[PDB]
Amino acid sequence: RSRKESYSIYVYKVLKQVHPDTGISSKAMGIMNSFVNDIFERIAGEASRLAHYNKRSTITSREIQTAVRLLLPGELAKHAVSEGTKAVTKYTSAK
Amino acid sequence: KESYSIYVYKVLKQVHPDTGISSKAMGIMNSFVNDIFERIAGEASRLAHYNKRSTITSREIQTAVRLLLPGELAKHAVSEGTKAVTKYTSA
Amino acid sequence: NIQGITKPAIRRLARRGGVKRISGLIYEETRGVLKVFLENVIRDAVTYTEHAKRKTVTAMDVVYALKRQGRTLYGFGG
Amino acid sequence: RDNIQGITKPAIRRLARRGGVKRISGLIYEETRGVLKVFLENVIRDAVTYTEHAKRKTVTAMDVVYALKRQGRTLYGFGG
Amino acid sequence: HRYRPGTVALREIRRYQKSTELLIRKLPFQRLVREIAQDFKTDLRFQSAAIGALQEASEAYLVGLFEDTNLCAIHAKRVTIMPKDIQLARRIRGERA
Amino acid sequence: PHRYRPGTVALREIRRYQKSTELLIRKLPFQRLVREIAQDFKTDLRFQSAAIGALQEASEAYLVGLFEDTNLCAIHAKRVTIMPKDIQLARRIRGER
Amino acid sequence: TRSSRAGLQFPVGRVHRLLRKGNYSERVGAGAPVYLAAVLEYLTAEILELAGNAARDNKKTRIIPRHLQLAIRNDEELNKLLGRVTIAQGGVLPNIQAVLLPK
Amino acid sequence: AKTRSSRAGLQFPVGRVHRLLRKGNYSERVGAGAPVYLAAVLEYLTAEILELAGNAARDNKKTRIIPRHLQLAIRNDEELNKLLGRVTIAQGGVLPNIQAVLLPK
DNA sequence: ATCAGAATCCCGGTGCCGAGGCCGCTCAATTGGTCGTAGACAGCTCTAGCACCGCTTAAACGCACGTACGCGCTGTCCCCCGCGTTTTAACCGCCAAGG
DNA sequence: GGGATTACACCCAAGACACCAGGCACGAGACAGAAAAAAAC
DNA sequence: GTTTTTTTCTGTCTCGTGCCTGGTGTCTTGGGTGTAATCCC
Repeated sequence: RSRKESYSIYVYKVLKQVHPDTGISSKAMGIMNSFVNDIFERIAGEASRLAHYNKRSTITSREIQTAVRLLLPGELAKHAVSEGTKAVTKYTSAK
Repeated sequence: KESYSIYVYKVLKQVHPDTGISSKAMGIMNSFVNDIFERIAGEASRLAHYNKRSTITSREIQTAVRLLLPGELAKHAVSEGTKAVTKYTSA
Repeated sequence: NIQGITKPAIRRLARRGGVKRISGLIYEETRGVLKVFLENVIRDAVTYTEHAKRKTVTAMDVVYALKRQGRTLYGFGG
Repeated sequence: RDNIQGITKPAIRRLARRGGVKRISGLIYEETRGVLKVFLENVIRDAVTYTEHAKRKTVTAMDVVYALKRQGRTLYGFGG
Repeated sequence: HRYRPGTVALREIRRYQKSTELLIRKLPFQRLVREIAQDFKTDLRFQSAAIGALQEASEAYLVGLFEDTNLCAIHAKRVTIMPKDIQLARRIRGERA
Repeated sequence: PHRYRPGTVALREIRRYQKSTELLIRKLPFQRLVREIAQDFKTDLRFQSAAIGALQEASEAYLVGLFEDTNLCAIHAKRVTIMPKDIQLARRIRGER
Repeated sequence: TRSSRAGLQFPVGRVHRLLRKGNYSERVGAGAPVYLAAVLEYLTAEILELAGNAARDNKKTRIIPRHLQLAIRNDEELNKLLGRVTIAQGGVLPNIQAVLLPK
Repeated sequence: AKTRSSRAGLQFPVGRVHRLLRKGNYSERVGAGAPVYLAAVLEYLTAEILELAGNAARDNKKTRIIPRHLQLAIRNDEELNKLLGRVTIAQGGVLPNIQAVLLPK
């Protein structure tokens, strides 16, 4: 039996965080998995173009930041950059 | 940082051998060639990752050229590619 | 053939579009544009399955062909 | 300042004529200016962001090429 | 007795903006897709989920193109659609040359 | 004199501008507008001229396409006079809101 | 897990694996997947938060995809993002041109 | 024939393309026939479009191809126009589109 | 306005079914340890981006003025809405005669 | 009944080094070419 | 207005070389498919 992938449990937990009293359909969970897929793919393609228009092959978080604020529209993007940056601080401040 | 200029000159002399060209015409042509190369190559990389094949042979390139260009161009391109495969494979 | 498209089907298409009043030649014009749409879609879908070396077109290949026409659709594992 | 008003009516005329437009109404020009402005807003925002990660205080032609390829309004001619 | 026209159509517009269920039902749509699929390589089997995908994408596609065509006709100082309206909308999007 | 009730002027200049090759918007005011928009997100940025020429090229092409579909909207409107909501309908269909 | 060590909810190393097998670069840094995972996390938080409000509207408990399409089509920046996006069981805006309403 | 270009009888450098594939982060490995195949496709595309370029430039008694020639030759094609639909050429312009409602009748 | 009456909304009701809990696995994240060069950084050099001005001139602006498409209106004529009537695509229940 | 899994085959790319004539930058002189301006329709 | 038909003066382009750098010949080895058995849905 080949082991297949999903992101269902993760975003499921996130949904339980932001709304404890809320159910969901299974197809919509698949939709959100496809959503994460699509956003990830556009980001990664912008990362590869970041590489080739920078002639470098290392990926750091700075490239991810500039990729996100290339793709996403402004206000949403800056909030997301804030969330990611504070997470970078909280992780890399410890181990 | 190489452009494809004399390649264009030799194609041109193979087709309309009494024909000049401007500089920026060559620039647009090389822009064109790079765009086409990038689109096909990325589509082939999609073929690999959508098909879990760890490398790319010519068959992937054939089906990608099918996926990009429409009918007449596609069939003539498949013909030219297989003829090149044939003559390079013979020697 | 193409005439399996009923008149009230394209009428319902106007209704979910929200369109009120309907002319005559609309029907055959609709069937034609739908045909060309499905032609390009299923052509490159069968191109995907040709590379797949398999005798059934995958839903995955349908999804990726929609991506290839810039028509990205979620929902069915894409 | 006010270079948005540097857009001239005869330039809009010339663009309509190569655009093939015959008859020109009078309520068109500032609407045209606003659409052109929003266009160039998104364009130069993305180009400057590409140059932000470039760590060079000067934006190149290549940058604008890459940014407009990102919008899908992709233009040849200058390499990229 | 007889109702006055235009009313029932808009009432069912308000009804048909609600359920996202598929408008064209299955079997004839499947036959049409199979018949067009016949002329590329002979007799290919199909996943039914893929058929539902084709059905979904086709119906949403046509609904949106209807929306733009309807707004074209509203601009055209009229209420009823015309085939030339579809030609105008397609000429803006760029399917046909 | 030869005042000429109209028709040859506009269409003749269309013939001239479609025989034409080069730009129409002249350089300096467009450049200054570019720098004013540029002075809004990061200050004090320098530029090479070819970038600005590409910007001018794609700008005029963008507006040419707007004018073409606007022209066909007007022709469908049984008019030759353009309107603003023509352009609004054209950008509505182009998905560039 | 690094996600817990980042105090977040998306698995880092799965993403680090997928970055490797995507031919995305030659080498992969340390905390770039953390940043990307947090980006994903805030995105899905915002989306499904509006979806939760959409369920609050209809007084539904389980999310139907119609809620998702509606919440996409309401917000501005999200709809400009997902302009070329459609969803099965999507539907559209309940929208009527009042010039076609009767008098 | 020492060079693979002479071994293919073509005009493009193949090992160029193979290094482009290697310095592409495209696949992990690249076979031997794919770069030749793709380069042949490229060479066909060049010759095919330069045919329409040659006729379109010859339309105006000018030995040199200008960008306006290229845009004309593209828009006068059908497959290339649906190819280059999202595509714009520098110094291009568009076709003569004089509507029939405009000529003095 | 205004009543009658279609059309729709909306409230228990029950049922059934899949969302979600749950639980025992095992394989990739981890943990730790070992080379290594890519890049963060210091610093050199010359280009080009910028600013400025003088001279030239063609290009814009304002107005004079007719004028003619845009438009509001009109009459008209026709042909889609819709409701009714069969009616046939579709999926269920009976005659064939051959085995 | 064909697609999914696996397994044994085989076989030539990756590299790693050794040998190399082309590839392009720069110039030159020529050579296709835009316009000046008669100059018809 | 269109367009054609003379010089002219004229900008680019093709020839012309030298420097060089990537392109080429080939073994080992390995994994990456090639193909075939089989379950299996």
